[PDB]
Amino acid sequence: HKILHRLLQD
Amino acid sequence: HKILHRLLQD
Amino acid sequence: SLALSLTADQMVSALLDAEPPILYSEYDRPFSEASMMGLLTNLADRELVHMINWAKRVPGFVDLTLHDQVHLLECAWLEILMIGLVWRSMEHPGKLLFAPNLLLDRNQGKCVEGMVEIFDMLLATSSRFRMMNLQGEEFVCLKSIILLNSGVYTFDHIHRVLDKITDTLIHLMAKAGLTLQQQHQRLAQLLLILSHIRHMSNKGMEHLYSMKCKNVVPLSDLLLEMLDAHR
Amino acid sequence: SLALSLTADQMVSALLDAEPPILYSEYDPTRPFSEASMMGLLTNLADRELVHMINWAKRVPGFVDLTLHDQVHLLECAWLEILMIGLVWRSMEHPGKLLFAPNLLLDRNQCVEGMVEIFDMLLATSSRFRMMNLQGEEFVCLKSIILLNSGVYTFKSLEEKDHIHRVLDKITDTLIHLMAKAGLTLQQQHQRLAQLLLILSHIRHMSNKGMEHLYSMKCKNVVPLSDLLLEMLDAHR
Ligand SMILES: C[C@]12CC[C@@H]3c4ccc(O)cc4CC[C@H]3[C@@H]1C/C(=C\c1ccccc1)C2=O
Ligand SMILES: C[C@]12CC[C@@H]3c4ccc(O)cc4CC[C@H]3[C@@H]1C/C(=C\c1ccccc1)C2=O
Repeated sequence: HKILHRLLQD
Repeated sequence: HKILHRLLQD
Repeated sequence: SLALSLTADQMVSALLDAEPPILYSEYDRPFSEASMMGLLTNLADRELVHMINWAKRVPGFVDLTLHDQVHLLECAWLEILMIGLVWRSMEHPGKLLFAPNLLLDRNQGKCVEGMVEIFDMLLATSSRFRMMNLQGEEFVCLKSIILLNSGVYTFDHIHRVLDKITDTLIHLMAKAGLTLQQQHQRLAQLLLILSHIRHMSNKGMEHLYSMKCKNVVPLSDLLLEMLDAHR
Repeated sequence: SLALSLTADQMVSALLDAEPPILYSEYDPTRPFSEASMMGLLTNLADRELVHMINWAKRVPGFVDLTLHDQVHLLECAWLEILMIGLVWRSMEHPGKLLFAPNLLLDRNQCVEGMVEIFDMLLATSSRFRMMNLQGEEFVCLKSIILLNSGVYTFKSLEEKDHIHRVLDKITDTLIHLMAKAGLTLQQQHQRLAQLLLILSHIRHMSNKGMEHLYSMKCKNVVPLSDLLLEMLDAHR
């Protein structure tokens, strides 16, 4: 959900 | 001036 | 400067002797949350007086200009209170021993807005010390380090004294029987905890300001002047 | 669970290989300076560095072994600290100056409001590193320490906490390994080790003040803040 979350998830 | 000054000198 | 000529044992003994006393809170139930802020601030104010006499007994601190002493104490006084609180809360898991007659838990934090978070952090630091089995001799070194270090990059003798205390900390671990590897690891662990105590102190000053701006909780002029120094 | 199996040298090379690049600002010596524009330059730079930091974090040994939720928390606590230590590291050979970017080098005659105290504090940290003659190998260790340490005590099955501490210990070993390799005596190694970690307290302190000013900048709604920056900022409140 968070941008940091998505980037980390990528 | 400063309470701290007095306490440090005492 | 006499400080640098001290042996490690001499450093420890001088620091243990300088230990301020454990003060008591006012007596008499559930806490109002201006009742509680009153008790705490009153306790912090009386402790500050003893802290200033402890500080003068920390080897090398007297060798400083009055203005440099003022700066270090103004910078570190909340950190120093906190590590004291954390220290005497060790043997009381889940509890913060502000005073022998003032033992609080996380629950009682909710009384004050944004007090639960520091309670948790303080409690976290305490258990961390507990699981590290922090010795009183290591504690007095850590508290001295805070006093000299926290305000130092906001100004050379001090660094020489800081090394001295580092020497003492390592000396204390070698005597406790720790291997070489375990010695620098434990040193590192302890000093990293100081970053968090710094963090807790900064969050602490924030709430003190907004508590002052509300003028509901009585603050002593001394406390106010210490608070002003961070602004 | 690789991180604990790395030799000290492999730790260093791994960290050195993961080093993010030095980005450029959009500073124009043509365009007249203003508090607003200059701050927009710094927050723009910071935003772009953040993207590299996130991908650099994933290459820090042990970090990927953490839950996604823990990774998020650690970066939210440490990002500005990591920007700040990166800043003072590349500013070392510029006494009195802060190298935000190769084309943005500030002497802190900048001026802008409320930021004086830090340029001074960042400069003090930078000069401090210079006097200690900090090495790049020691630097990347410090940076990794900040990533893992800054968020550890605000993070219950707890062995993620233990694993992180195990990694931190491993990095401590790597720092000593380097200092011994540089010819330092045992006493000297411990002292240098302590000196380095104590500076992290000041970096923590600088970062705390950092978040404070960032909040005010947001509420004053003049200097543009990116969506990622605003989300990190919300994390700290
Ligand atoms: C400053 C403080 C009140 C005094 C507390 C205290 C008193 C005596 C002592 O020996 C130790 C301490 C440590 C904590 C001090 C309180 C911190 C605080 C507010 C606060 C709120 C949120 C987060 C952090 C601090 C406070 O308001
Ligand atoms: C956050 C910051 C702007 C961005 C700065 C930055 C940018 C890139 C980079 O690589 C490093 C840094 C580090 C400093 C950052 C500035 C800190 C700040 C305000 C401020 C004001 C007073 C005290 C501390 C921080 C700021 O407003």
